[PDB]
Amino acid sequence: MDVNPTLLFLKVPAQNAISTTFPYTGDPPYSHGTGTGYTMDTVNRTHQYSEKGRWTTNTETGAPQLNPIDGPLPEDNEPSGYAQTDCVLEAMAFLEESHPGIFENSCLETMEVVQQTRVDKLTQGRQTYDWTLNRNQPAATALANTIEVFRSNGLTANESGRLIDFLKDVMESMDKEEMEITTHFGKKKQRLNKRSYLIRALTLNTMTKDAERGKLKRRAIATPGMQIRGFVYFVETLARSICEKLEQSGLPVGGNEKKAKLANVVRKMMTNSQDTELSFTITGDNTKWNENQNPRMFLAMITYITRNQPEWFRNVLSIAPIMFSNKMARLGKGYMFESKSMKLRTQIPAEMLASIDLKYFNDSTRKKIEKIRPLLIDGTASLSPGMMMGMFNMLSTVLGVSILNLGQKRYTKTTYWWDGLQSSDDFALIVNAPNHEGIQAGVDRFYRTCKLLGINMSKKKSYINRTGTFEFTSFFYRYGFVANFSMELPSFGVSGINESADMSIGVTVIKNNMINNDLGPATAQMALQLFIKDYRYTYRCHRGDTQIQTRRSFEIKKLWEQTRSKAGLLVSDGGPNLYNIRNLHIPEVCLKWELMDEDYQGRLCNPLNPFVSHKEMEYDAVATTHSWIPKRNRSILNTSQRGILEDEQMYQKCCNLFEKFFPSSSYRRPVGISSMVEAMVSRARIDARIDFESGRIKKEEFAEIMKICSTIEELRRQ
Amino acid sequence: YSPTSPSYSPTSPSYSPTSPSYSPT
Amino acid sequence: EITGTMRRLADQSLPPNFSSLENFRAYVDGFEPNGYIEGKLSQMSKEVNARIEPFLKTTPRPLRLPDGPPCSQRSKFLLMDALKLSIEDPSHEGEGIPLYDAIKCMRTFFGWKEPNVVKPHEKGINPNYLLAWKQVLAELQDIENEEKIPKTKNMKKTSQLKWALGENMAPEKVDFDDCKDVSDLKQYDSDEPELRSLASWIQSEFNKACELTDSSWIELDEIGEDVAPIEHIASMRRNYFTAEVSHCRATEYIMKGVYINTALLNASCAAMDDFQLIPMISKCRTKEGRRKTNLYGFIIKGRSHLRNDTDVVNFVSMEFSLTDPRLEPHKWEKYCVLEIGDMLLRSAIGQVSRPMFLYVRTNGTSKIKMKWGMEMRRCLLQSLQQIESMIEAESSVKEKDMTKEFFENKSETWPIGESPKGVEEGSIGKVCRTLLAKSVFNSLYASPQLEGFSAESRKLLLIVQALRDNLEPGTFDLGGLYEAIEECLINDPWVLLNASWFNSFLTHALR
Amino acid sequence: MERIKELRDLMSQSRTREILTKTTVDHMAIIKKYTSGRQEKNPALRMKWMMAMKYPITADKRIMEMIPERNEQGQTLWSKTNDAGSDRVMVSPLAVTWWNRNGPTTSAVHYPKIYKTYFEKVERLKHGTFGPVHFRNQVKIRRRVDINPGHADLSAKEAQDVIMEVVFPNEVGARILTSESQLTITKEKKEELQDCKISPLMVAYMLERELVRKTRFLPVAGGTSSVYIEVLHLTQGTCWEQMYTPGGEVRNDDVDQSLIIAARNIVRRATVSADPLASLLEMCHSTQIGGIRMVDILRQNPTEEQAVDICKAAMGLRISSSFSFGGFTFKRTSGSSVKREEEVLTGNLQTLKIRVHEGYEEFTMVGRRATAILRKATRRLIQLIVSGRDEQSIAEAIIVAMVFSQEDCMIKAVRGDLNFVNRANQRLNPMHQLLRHFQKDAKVLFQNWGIEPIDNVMGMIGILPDMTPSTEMSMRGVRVSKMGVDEYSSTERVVVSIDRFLRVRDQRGNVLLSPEEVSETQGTEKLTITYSSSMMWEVNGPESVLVNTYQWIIRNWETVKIQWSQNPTMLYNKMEFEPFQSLVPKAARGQYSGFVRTLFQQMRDVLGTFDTVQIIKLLPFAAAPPKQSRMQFSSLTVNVRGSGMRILVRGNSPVFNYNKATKRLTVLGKDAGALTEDPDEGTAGVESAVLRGFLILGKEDRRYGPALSINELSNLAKGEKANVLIGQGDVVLVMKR
RNA sequence: AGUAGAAACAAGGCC
RNA sequence: GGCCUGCU
Repeated sequence: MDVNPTLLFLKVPAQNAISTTFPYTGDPPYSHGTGTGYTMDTVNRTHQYSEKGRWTTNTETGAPQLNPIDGPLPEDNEPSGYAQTDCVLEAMAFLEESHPGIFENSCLETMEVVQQTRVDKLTQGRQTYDWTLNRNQPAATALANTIEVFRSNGLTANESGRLIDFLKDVMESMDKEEMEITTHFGKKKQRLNKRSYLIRALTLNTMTKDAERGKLKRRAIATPGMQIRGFVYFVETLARSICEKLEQSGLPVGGNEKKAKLANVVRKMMTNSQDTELSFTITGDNTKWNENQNPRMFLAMITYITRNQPEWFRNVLSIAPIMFSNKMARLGKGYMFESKSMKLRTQIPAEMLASIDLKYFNDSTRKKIEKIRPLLIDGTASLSPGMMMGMFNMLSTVLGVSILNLGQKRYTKTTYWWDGLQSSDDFALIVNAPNHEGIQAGVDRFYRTCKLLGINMSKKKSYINRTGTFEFTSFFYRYGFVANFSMELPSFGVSGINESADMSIGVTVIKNNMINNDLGPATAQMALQLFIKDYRYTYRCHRGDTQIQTRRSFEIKKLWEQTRSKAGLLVSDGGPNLYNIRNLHIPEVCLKWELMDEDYQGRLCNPLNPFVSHKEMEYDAVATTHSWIPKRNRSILNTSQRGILEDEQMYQKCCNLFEKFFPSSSYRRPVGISSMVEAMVSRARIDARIDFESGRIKKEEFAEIMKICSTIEELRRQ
Repeated sequence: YSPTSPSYSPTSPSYSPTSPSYSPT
Repeated sequence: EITGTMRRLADQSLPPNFSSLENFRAYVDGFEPNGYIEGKLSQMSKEVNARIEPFLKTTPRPLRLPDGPPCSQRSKFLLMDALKLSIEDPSHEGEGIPLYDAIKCMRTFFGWKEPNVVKPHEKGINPNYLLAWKQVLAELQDIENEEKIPKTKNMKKTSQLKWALGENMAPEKVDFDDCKDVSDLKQYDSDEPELRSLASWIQSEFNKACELTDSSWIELDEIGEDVAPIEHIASMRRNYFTAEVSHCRATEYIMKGVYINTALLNASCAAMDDFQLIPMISKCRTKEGRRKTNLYGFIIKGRSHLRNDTDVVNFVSMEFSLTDPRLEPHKWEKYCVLEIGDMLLRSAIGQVSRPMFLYVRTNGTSKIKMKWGMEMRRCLLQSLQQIESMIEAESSVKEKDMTKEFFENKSETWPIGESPKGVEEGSIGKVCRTLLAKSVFNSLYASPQLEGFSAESRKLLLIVQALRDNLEPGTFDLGGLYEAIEECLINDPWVLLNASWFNSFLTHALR
Repeated sequence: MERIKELRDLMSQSRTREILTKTTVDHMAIIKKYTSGRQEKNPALRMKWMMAMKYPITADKRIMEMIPERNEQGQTLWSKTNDAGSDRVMVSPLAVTWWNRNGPTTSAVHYPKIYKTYFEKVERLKHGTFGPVHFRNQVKIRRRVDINPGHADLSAKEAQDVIMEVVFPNEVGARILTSESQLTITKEKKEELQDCKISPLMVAYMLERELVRKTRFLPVAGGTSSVYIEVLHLTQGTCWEQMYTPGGEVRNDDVDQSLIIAARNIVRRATVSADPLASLLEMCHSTQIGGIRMVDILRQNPTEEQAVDICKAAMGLRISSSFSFGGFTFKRTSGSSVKREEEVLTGNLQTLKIRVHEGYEEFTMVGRRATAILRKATRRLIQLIVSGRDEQSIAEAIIVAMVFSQEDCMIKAVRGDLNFVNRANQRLNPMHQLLRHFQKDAKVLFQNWGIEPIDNVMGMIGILPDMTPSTEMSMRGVRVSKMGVDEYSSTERVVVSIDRFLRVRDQRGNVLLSPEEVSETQGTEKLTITYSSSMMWEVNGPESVLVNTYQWIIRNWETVKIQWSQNPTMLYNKMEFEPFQSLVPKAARGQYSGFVRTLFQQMRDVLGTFDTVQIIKLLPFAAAPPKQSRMQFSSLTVNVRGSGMRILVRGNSPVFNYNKATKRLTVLGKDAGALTEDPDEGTAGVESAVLRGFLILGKEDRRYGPALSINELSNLAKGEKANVLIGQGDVVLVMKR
């Protein structure tokens, strides 16, 4: 017998045993080098789905740009980026008519948000490209550098603390005659003329995407600069506000709410239909979603949403698509060469691709360079006619929801009609009709309308079958959603934060999978045992009874011997495991409280210990000595950016002192626009005053503190 | 519970190729 | 407000026929729907359509497997041909010094001969492999003669290990200013992987990786005492599962992989500049409960200055085996088999005296492959969750637990495997073992091709299932789906085997 | 004081002064998060690869002086090398374990207070009681629930303001609390923290966690009470299910909500039942909620609800009054009335006989989501005021009042097929059928009622047919209002009769309840509904064989209690314990028998020891022939579904639990008789029938050493006291004989 | 050689 | 040979 797992589907319906076909147990494919081979391909393809568009030449950045909007209607099924503005506005207007007052309320909420938001919100972000070093720096570091340069160069309106003030600074910067920065290499002053700074503000940094499941070919993902971050934030806020009010938009909610919405839609469509009507669920998928959402359509949507709103709000919302329409996509790391005969290798920056000869490359990269060269300007390529990756998923989902709404049988004016649920890049459409040709006509109408709006259905990944069985972004549905457990498999291992955090996170993951993904009792117990085994093997915290020999075993054994109630030690200190199917919701240290020795209990959770980091998926945690934090890579030391570490040290010292002065700074972010020294001195003076008025402080101490504050103020004023 | 695969062939193979005996034991 | 450069950019970010942002806003504000969509639909070409092509029992066709030289083994350790020099030892899991355990196991087989090559590498310097094995054996003798056994042993940097582990191989890094006129300067070779065809050995390996052994390869720790009745039912069912899965050989492969990757990671994170010597070890309980420790072979980690999570640490892997390479030579393409000894095993006939072989090869693994090999124990979770789902689904219909009769009565069986007589049914135990073996092989032979094929074939599998449920499926472009699926099958043995299984399933289904 | 000294020292330098002066308070967040080290993309890989190195942990500088350089063996615990961008030094986990085994001690007595939510969770779990596990399909509907067991009913922003005021009085800012409830909770918290030595940040975090309410989307089916949702992973499965009763704040609100929903469901099912009275009685006697039986709560908690009152009356206990109509609760307050047995026609020309009432009368309507007050006369409405919450609530109240008025303006509005027969072919009440017809929409009743003038007194708002207030002309008699509550809560529970089809009646002859009033809404229970019914004993399940056996010995306790003492061998060799013995496995029958007989014998020997539960529990195991033995048992297995249900010698179990409050015994979720109070019950804390050759003197004491275990007690000897851990993790003292 | 697959590793920077 | 880095 030749065992054949796939033959199991002759009996088990595919949906039920669908977890078998998810190879999520092996290392995901990882990009092994430079993302400059995929970025050029993305640029070329984006310019190839819109070549019939209207070329032009931007008069500020001085780079060619493509304008496909209102282009010739597509004549073949191939992807087309020729969105029609009239059709987009019709979709939006019908969406507003079907949902009266959606845009007005969304604009009100966003006006409140934009008037209220602070500059600190830009720190809560992932890697961003900071335009002052031409590298990728964390969000906070990039924001700090940008604010430093703005203050140095005369822009200071962001000191008010509101985000919109920083945006005003950003806009006023682009008009500055010549910016200058003081980057190190002892430091030099590099001056950027108007055009250079403008091109650097609009530039996008592109890096290859890593750890992608379900694709054979690597993609490219881009991260926006720091000037475009705030406008994108406001636009995303508006789009989320709009989507939260749409029953057919699944993007702004979690998995379970997606399940609820999709089940509701299926029940509404299939059940309400009479016996004679047919039904058909299209589990489709859009192809080249990003390479066709032209930002000018986003500007049209933003202008139609913000009708009858204050001009300032309209402008601050519209600035984002205006900046994205002129974006330049920084190529990337640049290719690398080798010499088999001479036995050496060289690295060429991506900047010199415009000037380097084509005698080095392959037969494909040579064509890619030959085709991308016209668009290059100062080491970056114009990428006007498309997006790079998301950054507007909410608004794109709004567009998808509008096109889904456009077939409510009030706009179809025909027997057939459709609806469904839209999540950016993924849709499920449910057609109805009185005969099969009706379904055919409905599908054709939907496809053509989507093509007009500039979004293409993928015909090689979509099938239409009688309602019931269907799929949606990996939530398979067979007369009721079936839980596939292979998607959440990667979460079971030790997360890797620290000991207590790892224990809490693992037990919480097991509990959640028992709740949602229908993990059985016995399987939950085996997952618990395997997690404990992995956790012990990773943290060297074996049970103590064992004769394991490791770098940490000696004093784990010593502590085990010392203790009296050995059944109370934390699993991190070699204690027994006491979890089961009924204790998964109780944090470990709270679980063994009754069984703990007084001495060990006191030593364990001692605030004086130097390991707790004063805190930092929602995993229920308890402060304990096992909450230490891991080190950092320390790889900067070799580079020329050694001085940044001194900046970090000084900033931490100052912020710790401020924390000392203002107790609430740690809990709630400190607001205000008074310099730090002035705030500290004022607080000290008022504290001394109130203490002397009624308290411990006496006249001598009051005089000493007041004179110290006076000399501090004198030192400040110098 | 002791697993018992009908294709067991516990006497079919003269010796397990991977885990033999070699040693006098 | 918007002024200056921002306004001059905004005036250039409008549909083609508009000139200024203010005019565009005035147009949009005065916009009112007047049947533009319905007017452009008719104007659009009628060639743009979404014709539904019905999917019928005859529509699907077998996948087009590639053609080329047969594929060869690529796993980091021999799976089917893995000898074990064992010695009874009352120790658990990690107890004991691996070097001492390895030398003790080596001191049990007395048939060592003078090694010689019996299947050269066809691309290497095989004498180097022979000298590497000689050096490893001499080094084991050396450590044995010493008073104390060091925790880890660093091999001497000789020419043989230097070549086998690829030292000084990397071209020297240089700036482009001077290395510009070099005649042979090119771009790094980046071409499609060489095509290779499906061999017969992978099916046999997957067959052997589902049988029930006579040992216990996994021994899990205790769990909190059970109180609630659910805990008792779960404990009974878990006893069943851990009995039906601890004896599978796929679990032996799991433990081998976990140990090898853990040892390699720990050794490469500490001795980043010396050639260590990491013997392979695995421990199990015999049928009578006696503990054992096993020794498959040895690993010799090379210089391992890993920076990115894709770099390569070369380790020459020396493994014992009893299978003569001159039976499936197309499978041992990258090894350098040697003949080291002559065992005298006892069988149903008694003494047989087969020769023993050493499968030496170079190899490499990155810092991400090592992590995902250390995390290989999730295969058990995947397979057991599937089995639990099936058992609970059946037991829901009949208001009582069904696990006992499922595992013992040899009750309702599932179609697993394919024999000349047709499809052969298998009990729930064999289904569990087969799913576990599938997960283990997914972990061992992971690659991009597997991901792409898995997705593009799940699509077609769902289409076929919809057909088999009389749901009247329909596809817009099936040929494109088939072309996407066939693009993933290039040279990976596991992906080719999966495609073969899918063809067999399509044959049996729809018929 | 030292704060300003440190500030002066810091500003003394140039770079520190520059950063101090240039940066404003707003940029503090940016400066705090300013760091070069980026976040980990793959935390698991980095952690697995980091613990291999030496010194993979960073600790404050104080480690330098608080922990030695090396431990006893000589393994470095910390290294003077500094971290990347901080003064923190690098240490190895050896340092953490060295702290744990040798670090400075402390009094952690305040730790339970700071983390009070988690310890309250453990407290609930420890005192919880389990029940039988049922295999049955679960309709896992997805809805939003509350995951915080003790949410204090505050928004996130309001909770943050309360925390800041409580822990940071000066930093509260411009915000001032408004709701009196906020002030009350603030005072309650402030009184209990008048002197707390833990850091303010920890107190603030604790208050935030235990005040803010959290909601998550879960696939729950049965429960939704925050206490039940906490253990959702234990009482809900794809096919299996379990009854769980959390050991916590059995709040009257949750109990009464569960009672109301259970009453609704039982009434709805009884409506279709062939014999609703008998079936309802048996099912009420055959079900419980939250571990407490329905009868106990019903006789205990007074709760006004149509279904609840129906259950109360069904048992024959004291029953309420204040007749109800259309799901609303009417209380007359003036006037007499007599029926007339008259005949009339409709607008659809259908003829019908009805009973119209006499006299002028006022009524006090009550309901679930509305309220009203009515004055009327014979066939004629006089006035109607309404107090609904939503507009459709006022519409419901108004249509109910119009139907109650019996006016011809309503009779000449009935249009369509309204057949007064039920699914069971039972003629239906006319009033309820009209009231159900006018609940789709009562447009015709509005355009056919009439119009009158108004004095425009009080500035009252006008009525709406279809949302059109008319402040000078309006419906006749009908008014608009919005009270807070009805006149008063009624004061009299009446006596009643019931027909077979559950048509409740009063002493006079009027109608009081019916299966058509049971609102209809399908709510979700808070506490698990132990709707025992199909959950049964087949024709003879354990709920039969076993559950029943215990019931027999309960009923015959009066002669078993004295046969147990004199001639007990004729009680064990009895024809009633033979079906039980077929379940005990054949290998462990005589061992159990010898064990139990020695238990009972030494329970007879020493005086002052008598527990009726032990005798009632362990007798079916002493039936068998006795095989002697030397070992001991913590439980006793009985084969129920090829599964060994364990009956615990010491204490209660999910299979055998005796409530000490209501004195009921409970087998497998089925009542098995009330148990009576023997005056010779030794209430001395001693238990002579748990261990074989040992007594149990009481609770633990730390003098006689650590807790020995059950299977290591033969080491002891004569008179050797000791400690033993047995039962559900409980330590006790024992003494040999 | 080897890992690996549309581009890389098979050590890198500085004195 | 010495220093420094193992996501910069």
